[PDB]
Amino acid sequence: GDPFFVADLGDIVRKHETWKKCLPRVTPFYAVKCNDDWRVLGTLAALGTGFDCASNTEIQRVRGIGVPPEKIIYANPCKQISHIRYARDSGVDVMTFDCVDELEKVAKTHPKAKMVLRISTVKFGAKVEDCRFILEQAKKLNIDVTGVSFHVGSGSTDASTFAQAISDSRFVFDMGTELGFNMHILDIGGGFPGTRDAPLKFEEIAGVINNALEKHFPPDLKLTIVAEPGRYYVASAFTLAVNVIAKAVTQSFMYYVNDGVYGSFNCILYDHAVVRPLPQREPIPNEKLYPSSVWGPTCDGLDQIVERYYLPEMQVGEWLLFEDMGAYTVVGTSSFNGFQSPTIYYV
Amino acid sequence: RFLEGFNTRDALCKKISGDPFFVADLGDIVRKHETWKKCLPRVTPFYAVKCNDDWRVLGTLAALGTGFDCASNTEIQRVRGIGVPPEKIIYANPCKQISHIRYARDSGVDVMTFDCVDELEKVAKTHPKAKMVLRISTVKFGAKVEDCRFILEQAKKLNIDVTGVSFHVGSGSTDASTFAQAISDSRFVFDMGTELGFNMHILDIGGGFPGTRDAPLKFEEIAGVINNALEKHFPPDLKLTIVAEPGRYYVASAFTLAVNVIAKAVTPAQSFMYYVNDGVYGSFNCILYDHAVVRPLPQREPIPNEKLYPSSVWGPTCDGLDQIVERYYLPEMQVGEWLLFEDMGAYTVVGTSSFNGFQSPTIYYVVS
Ligand code: PXP
Ligand code: PXP
Repeated sequence: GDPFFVADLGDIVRKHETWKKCLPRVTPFYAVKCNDDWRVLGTLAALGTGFDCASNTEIQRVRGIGVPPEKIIYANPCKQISHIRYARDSGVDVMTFDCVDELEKVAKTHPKAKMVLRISTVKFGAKVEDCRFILEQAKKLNIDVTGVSFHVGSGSTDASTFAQAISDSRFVFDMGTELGFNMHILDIGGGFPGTRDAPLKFEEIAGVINNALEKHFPPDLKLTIVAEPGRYYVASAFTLAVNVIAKAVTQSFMYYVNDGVYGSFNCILYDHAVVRPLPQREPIPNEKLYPSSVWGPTCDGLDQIVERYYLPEMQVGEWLLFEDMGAYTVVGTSSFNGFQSPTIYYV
Repeated sequence: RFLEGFNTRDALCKKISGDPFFVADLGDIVRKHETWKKCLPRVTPFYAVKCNDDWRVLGTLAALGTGFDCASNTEIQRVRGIGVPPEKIIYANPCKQISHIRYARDSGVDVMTFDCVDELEKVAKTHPKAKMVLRISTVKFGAKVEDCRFILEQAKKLNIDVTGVSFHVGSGSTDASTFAQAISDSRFVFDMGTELGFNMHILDIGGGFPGTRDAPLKFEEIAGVINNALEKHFPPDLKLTIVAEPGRYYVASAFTLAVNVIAKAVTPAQSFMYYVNDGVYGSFNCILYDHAVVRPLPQREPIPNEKLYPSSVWGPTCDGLDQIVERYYLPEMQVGEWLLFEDMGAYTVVGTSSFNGFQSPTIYYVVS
């Protein structure tokens, strides 16, 4: 009675149809770090997306499935020197950076790279006020700076963050052109919601992006607008089924399932994730709900998935389901306590 | 995969000539065991493999004569695979998947733990001749002492062979008095078992013993309080065996992580940001899961009167949460140089993922 994922790949197809409708000017480069499953990456490749890779291993994974290097962006601003050499031999030329020290590595290791200055919206992002000096030094290093990127992140309450980021990008775009650079790529990053229970919808985020785009980056055959969505594509696609392996009573209950914070639910710690346990059995009308906690299978007392969510009395052998579990779930798991990661089945 | 050199800090400098790597002083583990036999001579250590399940670590411990606390089928197969008999294994997971109990049974492992009646209903159907150890509370695990009578009554009805009591204080103890109260409580439950007809002969005092120098509550003080409590409540007797489940005690100071500075960024107050090729998705997952605080230490020789700047250390990953140190005073470093993190053997190599396609570091071994 092991745990398992059900990934509906048709959900990915619908997400992309909605992307083309809402953001027709923006070519999506899927952030593979989000979910690097083969059937996910094949479905996206077939739908025609690019791919945002952050390491030599992710480049190897997408190149292995026949994706050409021009559909890959190496969007890690701080790259190990060996990793840059590897990308250069795979034909991947587009890479990000956010400081001059990164350009010193690139001038030694991959001088013909098309470099995209990532700006801040504190780990990553060159402050706008440092950007002039960065680009001046790039000219001294003979770097082909070809664009600007930013990343708003998933924690956007107000869509106005996208608008200001795009306005700031235009200011850096114009600086680049003033210094003789071939500025032709805007990369608007990720952070787009992938779930139906999101407060800031995708549809209004897109409206704010498109109005800012028409203002600051009016249509032009020279300009290519690009993005780096991760969770948007895969979040609602995966559903996790977990077996209740133990039970305890105190009214309240305590359920232990065979997957937790070391496995698929590492999203709780690493990705600010909140989840909702759903009984897989048909709900009987008017059955009472008690306040209940759910726990992973490890020793650790930190291995808790839910604190007090109102569930009906369950039994050992029954299953709980977690919807919206495809983003940053099958990628951050470990083999702690010796427990195995759930097998993925596809619809 | 072994390495030249007297001590740990010598062996690091030899190999450097740029993936991250561990250097594991297996002789540190030997000195931890010697200290254990001296400070807790009545207590047989069953090492908690979940802490560091490395092959060489397990083999070193088995040869020193320790048992092994296993929490799953995978960990049991791993210790049985290196020539450890089923008697030297305790299956100290109180909430076990039915299929995992079935696996322990067929492997010879009979001692398991439990903290409630539902767990016994499982054991009756699947492993009815298991020697069961009632884990008591010191909110995740542990039967409250007030529930223990009712639990052992139900255990009589299920014909369970209850043979002992266990507890777990945990590493977050500022006062050794938790151990003395747990041992008294353990005696109370021990007497209830004997009263109800059970053959109570095992006391299991859990883990939580410090494995580092910079721990405030010292090992020697903890062991002192435990032995006073044991002499009081569990006086020496040939039928009684006392057992513990140390994890971090044995391996915490045995591992040293060597990481490479793969990037830098300056801010002219003058601060530096270092990016290294290991982070919170790899070896420093201990920061999120284990409340770990780490000190970065340049491997290069410290030149006299050299300037120190406030510095952050970040992982290689592509997440704003992947930060190893927020603010620590280090000399100006350069891309290509190395940073060392001592005391990195406990809950590091076991909680790792390959997020962003970054590989976990290789382990190399020094044998003092
Ligand atoms: C990760 O934060 C990340 C992404 C993907 O973010 P979403 O999964 O919220 O869409 C995209 N680009 C960069 C640079 C990231 O770090
Ligand atoms: C894990 O917390 C655990 C141990 C090992 O603890 P230490 O590494 O702090 O010594 C021992 N017993 C149990 C039941 C644990 O859950």
